Amino acid sequence: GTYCNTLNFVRFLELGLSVACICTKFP
Amino acid sequence: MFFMTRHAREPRLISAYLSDMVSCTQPSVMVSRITHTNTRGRQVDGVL
Repeated sequence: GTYCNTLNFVRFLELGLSVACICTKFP
Repeated sequence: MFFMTRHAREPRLISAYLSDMVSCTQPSVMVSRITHTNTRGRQVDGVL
């Protein structure tokens, strides 16, 4: 009936700060 | 020391104090199935 939320993760490109820079992947 | 007595005239400093007070404690981490609600559907956060 009552639980505990653990590990509130977060991504980067959903943050909002990802409009001042153009991030890109490279192997 | 005394909000409601000294600043009894300005009604905005009191509201600022209340906002600072409610936004001062770390929210507890407990998800539950059946909790308190309002008519529309918003859940209650704290007690004063």
